[PDB]
Amino acid sequence: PDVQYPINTYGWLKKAVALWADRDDDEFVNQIPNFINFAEKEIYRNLRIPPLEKEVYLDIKDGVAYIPPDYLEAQWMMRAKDGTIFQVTSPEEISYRRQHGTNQPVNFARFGSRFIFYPSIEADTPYYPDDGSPLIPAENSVILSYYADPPEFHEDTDTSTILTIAPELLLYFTLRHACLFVQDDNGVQKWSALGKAILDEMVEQNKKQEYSGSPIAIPNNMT
Amino acid sequence: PDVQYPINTYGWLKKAVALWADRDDDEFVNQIPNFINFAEKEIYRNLRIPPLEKEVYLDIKDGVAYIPPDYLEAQWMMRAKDGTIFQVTSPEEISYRRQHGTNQPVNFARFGSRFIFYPSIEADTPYYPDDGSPLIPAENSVILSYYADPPEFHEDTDTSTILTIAPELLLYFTLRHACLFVQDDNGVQKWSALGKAILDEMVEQNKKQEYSGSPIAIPNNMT
Amino acid sequence: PDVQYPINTYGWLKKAVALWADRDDDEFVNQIPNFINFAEKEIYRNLRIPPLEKEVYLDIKDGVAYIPPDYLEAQWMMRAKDGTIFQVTSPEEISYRRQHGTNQPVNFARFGSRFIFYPSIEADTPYYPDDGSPLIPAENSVILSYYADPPEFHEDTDTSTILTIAPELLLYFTLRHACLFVQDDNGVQKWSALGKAILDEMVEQNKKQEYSGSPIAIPNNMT
Amino acid sequence: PDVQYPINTYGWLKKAVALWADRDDDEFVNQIPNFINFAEKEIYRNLRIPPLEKEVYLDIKDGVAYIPPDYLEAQWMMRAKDGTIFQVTSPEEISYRRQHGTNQPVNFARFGSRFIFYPSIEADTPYYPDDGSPLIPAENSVILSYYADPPEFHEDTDTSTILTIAPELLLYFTLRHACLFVQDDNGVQKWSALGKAILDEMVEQNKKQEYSGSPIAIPNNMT
Amino acid sequence: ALYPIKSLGAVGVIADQAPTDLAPNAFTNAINARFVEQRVFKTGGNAPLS
Amino acid sequence: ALYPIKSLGAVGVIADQAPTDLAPNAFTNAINARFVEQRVFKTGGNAPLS
Amino acid sequence: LERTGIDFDNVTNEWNQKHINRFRPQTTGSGTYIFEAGGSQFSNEYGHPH
Amino acid sequence: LERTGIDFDNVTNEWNQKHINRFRPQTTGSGTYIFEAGGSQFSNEYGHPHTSKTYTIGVDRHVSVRLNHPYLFYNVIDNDVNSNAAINGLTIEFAVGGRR
Repeated sequence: PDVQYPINTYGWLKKAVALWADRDDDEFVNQIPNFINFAEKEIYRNLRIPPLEKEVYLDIKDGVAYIPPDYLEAQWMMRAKDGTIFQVTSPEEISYRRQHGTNQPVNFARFGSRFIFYPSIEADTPYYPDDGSPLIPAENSVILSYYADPPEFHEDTDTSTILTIAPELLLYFTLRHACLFVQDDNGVQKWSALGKAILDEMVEQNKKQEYSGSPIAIPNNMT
Repeated sequence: PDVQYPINTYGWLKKAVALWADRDDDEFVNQIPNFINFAEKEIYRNLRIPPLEKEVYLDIKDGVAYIPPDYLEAQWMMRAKDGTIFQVTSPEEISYRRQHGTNQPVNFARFGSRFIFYPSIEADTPYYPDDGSPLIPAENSVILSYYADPPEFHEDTDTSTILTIAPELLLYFTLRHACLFVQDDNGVQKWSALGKAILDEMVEQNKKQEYSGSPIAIPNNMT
Repeated sequence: PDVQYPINTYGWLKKAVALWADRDDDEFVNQIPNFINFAEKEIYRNLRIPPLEKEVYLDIKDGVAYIPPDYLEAQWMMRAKDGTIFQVTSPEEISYRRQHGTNQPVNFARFGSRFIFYPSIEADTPYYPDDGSPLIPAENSVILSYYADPPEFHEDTDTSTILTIAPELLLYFTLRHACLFVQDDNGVQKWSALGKAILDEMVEQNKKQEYSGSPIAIPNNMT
Repeated sequence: PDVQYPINTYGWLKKAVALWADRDDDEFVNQIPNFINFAEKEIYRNLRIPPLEKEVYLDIKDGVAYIPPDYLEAQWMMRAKDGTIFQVTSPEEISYRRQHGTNQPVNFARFGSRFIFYPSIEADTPYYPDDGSPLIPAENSVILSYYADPPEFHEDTDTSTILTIAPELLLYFTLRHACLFVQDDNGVQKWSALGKAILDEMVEQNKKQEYSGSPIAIPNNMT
Repeated sequence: ALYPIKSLGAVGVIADQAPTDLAPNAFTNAINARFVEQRVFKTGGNAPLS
Repeated sequence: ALYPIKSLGAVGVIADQAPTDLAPNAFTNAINARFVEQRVFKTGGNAPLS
Repeated sequence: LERTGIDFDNVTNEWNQKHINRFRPQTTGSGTYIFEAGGSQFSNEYGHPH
Repeated sequence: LERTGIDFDNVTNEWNQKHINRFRPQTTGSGTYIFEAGGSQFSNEYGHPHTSKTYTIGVDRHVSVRLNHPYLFYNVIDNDVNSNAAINGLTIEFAVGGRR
């Protein structure tokens, strides 16, 4: 098979694997989508990078919220106005505040598939379409930022930011399981060691990023 | 055999396994299901995450409130009223509480198949659930959040979240017992290492998802 | 031979061993019940899990009790009313209390095949049959919880909770001794290492269970 | 040869052993009994548990109270009257007690085949036991709890609890001496390791059974 | 560990020998089987003719 | 350690040689024994005939 | 085609158990072969197919 | 059948003791063989038998003999009537002791 230089789509990657794993047979090519699915699920299980983040407006009814199905890990969430970053606590702590509480900070916890809030916040989704040129935010709304699982390819010309940034990342990781189908044991380590090397290369690009501007201390004192 | 790009489920997985161990003979396949029943169990025995969690109401009735069959492990437990969290203790303490009747910090414990609560609580459910009553969630009674034993597969088109999300795991882990039925141990080591390295990713995903939002180590409540 | 997918009975397990230990001859199959007996006795010798626990009413005549024949290890025991968890002491300590003693706690010890109690308790068994629809508990009775040895199979269609939960547990452990009859020394370690791996998998499912609800400290002070 | 699923006893065990060492020739079998007499001894020399324990009354008569033949080791010792526990000491102390007559903490010691007690106790038994008298348990005298030398097998249909409970043990441990009669040492190592790993399970069972019920480290008695 | 049975056509059916002492390519049983040079294939069948 | 005595039918009874220097398949003693090709079995017995 | 009692004596000793996993032929042409397998615990019997 | 003074000189030296455990024949057909075993401490004498066994094809695959003379001999006897059995070869399972 032949592949292009700017590998950007699932279709070309599927043939690129059959090129680097040079063998091309029905027993191998037909399972390649499974190998890619195995590789992506392993990578996305612990990888956290800004491009896969997402903004979302919640629908707090009475101090409660339902977790989005695509939610994986939670980061900063705040009000649409005036800021007020929220902080996480334990169920055994928020319950204490409810019974004894009959300007204040905001705490939240997780009850299985639900969020909770002590001050009994009420937030609403945007008012949505009609003519639908804008999407007007509503007052007393909140904004949440979280890491969401990217959708599985399930299509040839479909693409993902991983292919655009590190196409070799999935390429080596899918060769891991490809070398697991046929026990190229020596191949398993070489793809994996390179795979983690590319995978670990992601993180120090990120921690050197969030604290890049001017590394200082903590200018937050209560007064 | 052959398969589809995504392996939704059993009906295909039980074939893909035969595939990844190219030599798929009948003495071997017919135990595929068994290998799988082994692997899922080896997993669930210690895996803990949301997607298998449960909300449920209880019937304390004299504090003999009984444990559901499906139970494995509890994460938290509370009321739907004013959000009061219970906490857990030993008999050796709750008994004292009894011999010293005066109860706000509700405790409970595990007497065989029974749950005890110090105060003679009376949450309630209907008799057997012919139901015909949502009853405001059974009189907005206590509610439990516990991890439950998932169902063993019993059907080809049967499914589970795992395959939607992380099937390669099951594949490798059952190949493990498959490569034990017939003596190819190097493959065993490889399958097993990969299963574990796939797995720990998940728990780390969950850990990085839990306690997000930078909570303080513990809001010290005076009261 | 052939076995089903849901291995749940001793009869199918006896043929499953002859399948995984693929050899089938009179010198091996006839001793398989002995191997299973060896495996179960090794496992039950130190395994302690809730499903094999048992409730029992005692027959305290005068501060004494006879140990049930099926008793292996003792856990919490209490009164049918008001709680009052009992605690264990040494014979050299309970004897001291008797001579100097001429609301109080309760202590007990073991004299060979007999239990003893300092306060000279008197308890009785339930009043038992007649019409026999209920089994009415009697006043001044006590309830004991202990680990009991599960009965040996000694029958084909007989079943046990171990087969339902971890059929592979006994399967690997009986292959240990099976690989001891014929010196498959390499097989001995692989079954054993897997066997202990499954066996040790039991315990952290349990210690993570008894303290799962809300890990705290000790709220038991004398006042 | 052949056997039954459970190996109740000698009559079958002495064959099963020949079996597990497939090559069962006569020069070898006729020493089976000897191997067994070796193994049970190698066990009992240091094994200690209830099932072999004993209740027994004594006859102090001038404190020369003599040691029974069957004796191995004592666990505790007391009266049937008011439950007074003795404790043990050396001659070098009891002699002092004598030279300082004034006795509640009863002590005793081991003079060759004799038991001494500081106070000139007079528990009693009948003369030789033609008996014809339960005599309220020989006048409710002291009673001893001691581990006793079990009987060496002398008959095919002879039995012991061990086989009801844990025969594989004997099997392996005698195979040990059986694989020493004839030089197959690797098998020796395997048999022996397995015997020991079977065994320690038992003592741990007993340990986890002893001191159950969470006793305090020691009820500190003032008096 | 491998047991490569190569050159199946070297020799055919043998008797008067222990089945455990036969050479790897001393493979022994054949009905309607043809052995030539280094290869094994089915012998020509029987069909009527008129 | 093994002493595989294979091809028992190679050669039969021998004398004029030390019993310690005989080859493993130079096995030597036979009464009513028949040796052919690579195998050892009992010789045909004697029966009357009329 | 059939060969009874392959002891693999050229690689290992006779009496040891040998975990069999795969047979890897080098075939020629087009066809559909049927392969059977079996064995016996003793060297004399013709084993039972598995 | 009989062979006197097997010294096992092709694997070990003559004078050392050799723990004998098993004889592993490869028999053919059906029959009932009788196997004997013995040895002598010196290379010249015909040794004294130590044990005897009956070998049944289809039930027993090999026999057990316990010996450690450096010069082992074994006897194979077939007195059974309806036996047409045959032996292709043997396999002596044995160990190494010592010498003085």
